[PDB]
Amino acid sequence: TGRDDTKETVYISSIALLKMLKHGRAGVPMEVMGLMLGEFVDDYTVNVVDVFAMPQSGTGVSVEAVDDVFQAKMMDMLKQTGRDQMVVGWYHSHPGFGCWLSSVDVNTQKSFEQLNSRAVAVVVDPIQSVKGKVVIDAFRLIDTGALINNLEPRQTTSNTGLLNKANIQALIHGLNRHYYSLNIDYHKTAKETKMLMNLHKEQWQSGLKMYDYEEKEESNLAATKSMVKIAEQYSKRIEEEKELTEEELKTRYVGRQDPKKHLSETADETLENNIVSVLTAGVNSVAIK
Amino acid sequence: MSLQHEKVTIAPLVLLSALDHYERTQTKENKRCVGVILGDANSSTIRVTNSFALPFEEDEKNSDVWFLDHNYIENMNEMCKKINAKEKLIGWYHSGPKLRASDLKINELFKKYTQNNPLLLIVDVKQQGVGLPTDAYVAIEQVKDDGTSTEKTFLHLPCTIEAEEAEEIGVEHLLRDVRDQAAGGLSIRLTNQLKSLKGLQSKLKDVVEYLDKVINKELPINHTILGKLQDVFNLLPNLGTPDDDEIDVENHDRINISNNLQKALTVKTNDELMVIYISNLVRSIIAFDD
Amino acid sequence: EILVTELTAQGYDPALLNILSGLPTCDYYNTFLLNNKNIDIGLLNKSKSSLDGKFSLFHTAVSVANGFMHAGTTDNSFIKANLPWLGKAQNWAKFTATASLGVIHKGNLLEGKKVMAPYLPGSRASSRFIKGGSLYGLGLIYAGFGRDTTDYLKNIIVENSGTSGDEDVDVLLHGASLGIGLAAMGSANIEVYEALKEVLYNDSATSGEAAALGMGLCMLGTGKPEAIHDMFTYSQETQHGNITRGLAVGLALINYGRQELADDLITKMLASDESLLRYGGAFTIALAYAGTGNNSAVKRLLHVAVSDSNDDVRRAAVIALGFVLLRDYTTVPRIVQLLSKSHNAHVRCGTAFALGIACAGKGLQSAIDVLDPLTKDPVDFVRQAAMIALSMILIQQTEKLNPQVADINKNFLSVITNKHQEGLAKFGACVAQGIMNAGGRNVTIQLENADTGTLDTKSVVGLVMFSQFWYWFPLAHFLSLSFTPTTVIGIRGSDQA
Amino acid sequence: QVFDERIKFANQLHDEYLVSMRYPEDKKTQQNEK
Repeated sequence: TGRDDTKETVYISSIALLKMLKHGRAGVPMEVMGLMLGEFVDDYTVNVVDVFAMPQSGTGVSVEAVDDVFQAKMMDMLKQTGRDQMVVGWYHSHPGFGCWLSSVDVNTQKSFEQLNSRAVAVVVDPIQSVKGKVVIDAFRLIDTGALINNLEPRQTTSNTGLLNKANIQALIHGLNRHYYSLNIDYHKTAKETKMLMNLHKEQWQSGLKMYDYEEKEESNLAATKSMVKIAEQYSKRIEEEKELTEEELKTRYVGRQDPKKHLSETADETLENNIVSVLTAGVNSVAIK
Repeated sequence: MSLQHEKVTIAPLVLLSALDHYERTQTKENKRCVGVILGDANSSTIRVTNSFALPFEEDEKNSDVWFLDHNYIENMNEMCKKINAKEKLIGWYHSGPKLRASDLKINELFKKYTQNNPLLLIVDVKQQGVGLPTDAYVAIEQVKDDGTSTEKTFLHLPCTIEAEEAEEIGVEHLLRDVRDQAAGGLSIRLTNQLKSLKGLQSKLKDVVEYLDKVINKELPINHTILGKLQDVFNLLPNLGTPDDDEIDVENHDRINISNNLQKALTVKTNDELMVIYISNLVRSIIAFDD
Repeated sequence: EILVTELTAQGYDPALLNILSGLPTCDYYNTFLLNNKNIDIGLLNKSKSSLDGKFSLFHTAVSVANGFMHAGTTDNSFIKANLPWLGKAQNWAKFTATASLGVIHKGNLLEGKKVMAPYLPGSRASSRFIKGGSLYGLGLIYAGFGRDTTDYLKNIIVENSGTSGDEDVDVLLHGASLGIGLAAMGSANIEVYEALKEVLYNDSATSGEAAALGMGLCMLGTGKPEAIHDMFTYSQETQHGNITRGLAVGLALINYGRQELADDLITKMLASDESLLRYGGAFTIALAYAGTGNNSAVKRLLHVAVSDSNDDVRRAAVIALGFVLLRDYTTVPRIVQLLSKSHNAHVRCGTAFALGIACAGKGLQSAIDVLDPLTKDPVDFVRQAAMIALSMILIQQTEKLNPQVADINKNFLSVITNKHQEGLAKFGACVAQGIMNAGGRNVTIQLENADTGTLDTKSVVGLVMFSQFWYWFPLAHFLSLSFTPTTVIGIRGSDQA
Repeated sequence: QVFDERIKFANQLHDEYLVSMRYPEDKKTQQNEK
């Protein structure tokens, strides 16, 4: 009777990830969902290798919008190219709400939880991934008898400490009384690192192209006028600056917003702009000539 | 069928999707994986969002014999709309390492699907190149002015990227390198300069042996390359012009601003010289008292 | 192992040759600890109240902590007091608890089997964690003395290496493999290397990580090429992170003390695309040049750390420094003052470990001061390391011999008392508390002996295994090999009393 | 030609600033006065 529940972590590959993000953004604010194709290995590795949508439904997250019916169609299509694997759970998109599981999401998850004990549920916020961050969390329900027995400590075996939440109060109400969340790591290859990085062709055309100088004259013009104003703000501060506690001087004789540092900043950021202009210029004189 | 073609922008997802698809069919070791390629077309820039594998067999003694499951594709397209109902057929990817002469016959079969002339997107699976490790071609049928009949032949389209907000941030999210092939600090752009100079050196050298090979390897007189080669010579720089003198007078200008900006820094650093000395002056008294 | 044979054919008295095996020598140390040990039974109660046996992380801390305190004599006071508390845990925490018995009953060779026998297979079938974790704990008792024991444990492994095992068998075989590492340490048994090579080839998930570790412990300081080749390649064969990691850090043990003939390996491991092989490559430098402050070794470790953006790797490279600079522990606080200055958590974690290992002997006021705000940092993983490092540094000094000993002791206690802190912090103070009181305050860590001014092999081996505790808790028990008892034992040279 | 020279003249004063600024600082911080 019973199978143990312990810390896992869901490795979402780059390939997989980009499809959830792309699909979710387009279809939002309507919830899009679909199943996740992958592998289960060892008991700390949920490996999600590929994903694909299940048709967009107005009912949102539901066993009605998945069905074994549509999934069998999708499977036979993947089967013939020999890319079929084993289904590791399901994903869904909240329309702008943080990652937690609803009562209906949990009930979808319970249908799957009978079928594989390690099956995971993944909330994507593709409308929170307009940041630098990517907001996606995965959860897994803990059995009815165990929560009552307080086997919450059981769930913290086989990690060394990496816990950090991105939400509380909706996240933290479901977490104590239903589910235990899993952390997500991201997997890449070294080929992918180059593709991700290059969003330009200007890495062998950046020594033979640059900006026109009319804009450089706009920027250099603006820079000098500014440094005169900041030099006055900076002279005003150093009327004194021998009275103890830096902070008090900055309020009284305005040194707020650190004009000393501010003038330095404008000097650095324009000084680098010109070194580029030169490096493109000199490459042209000597290569061509 | 539209001829509407200028460029190819490529989602990062495509490159990666096709890299795995090649190794999971397990048509590799000089055996090709050929799949369908999905995206928007009927616009100048062909916008490639996604790709899928197709069951494919490659006779390696004869690349002019292959297996393609025509039925399957129709099945697959219905599933592509679920994902995104702007995905329609736009071509098929090839897994490199480059263009072949067995590709025209494969291209034929892909005309029963696409409303645009079938794209051939070479996804290099080894990552060779000095830009994006993709070439793009499209098959266009055109008369030849040399005296021979109408051929179907592959003209290159440039390779480029553009990306969705979700995809672009995901890229950075996965990635963790600070990148010497894009701009950044001064040192980072110094790496880009040296490379660009060497990039001109590598490519100009390639034209020298290509002109020689037409008359010493008996490649044919291809008028389309050489007309562009002539327009390089017309737009090429000169010397001793008042245009080239104005450049020198602009060198004076910008360096002077840099000169003054440098001198401006030095003022600031000499004040921090002086502040620390005020910090030194206090520390003298404390040393005496103890 | 070979020297005694030569002396046998010179002709000697059999007394000397027992002493060279070391069995008498263990007995003399046993007696010192039986008589003079002073343990804190109110502390045993206090940890028990603060940290729960039904809370699996909390139960690990208390099991480890008491075991180090009670170490060096077979005393059953921990078992009887906490007789209902031990059973409440399960999974690998209850595995840790069974092997903490063998930390307390370390040594006592004649009686080693007697105190472990209610746990050992043949009358244990109730739990698979007990069955395997008693064999691990039996390995600690007989570590470096277990030549006969090697045979007995080997029957069990050969049985299980022809199978892929049940989950009953995997846990059982797990602790057999760490244990036989200990018993057959520094023996150069190619019989054992072959024995464990069969387990690696099963691809069993937790049994294979353990197999790799056990191979490294037996073949310590051999620099054998066959063994090196197999483990390094099996990393690519698997996708398991646990297993891949187990080979990487065991390869460090194998190249102990050859220094630039460990170089070919370092090149392979550092150039590897894998992060795990970079994690282990750092440890290969550490053991190879251990106890020698050569400029070259330390240079490479410093560079690897800053320039990488792999969290596991940054931590490992900085820990490795400490081993290389045991020779001159005067310099460590100045060199790693830099690294604690950089406010990255993993980096700060390895820096506390660098201070702790390097300076584990005589106390330094500075070493203490640099660690002190690192018990205050917001990241809780630094807080764990900082207090454990202070406990390694001041192991049995008096509070009239440096008055910071009593203060720092209360600082660990204060975190535990508090229940408003994080469990990571209460875990850090409690494990550190047992290290601080270790031996009953009779032993100290002897990195380099002053008896001849020479490096100690046992002290180095325990500490590198101990730094894996963050990735597998059972391995904490290896710190017992870094405890070497400090006493003058006078002996009558005519019948040995 | 001229602007180049002034720029290098500035660079030289920067360097002298660096070595001198920290050497007396270093004596005080080492020295006990606490």
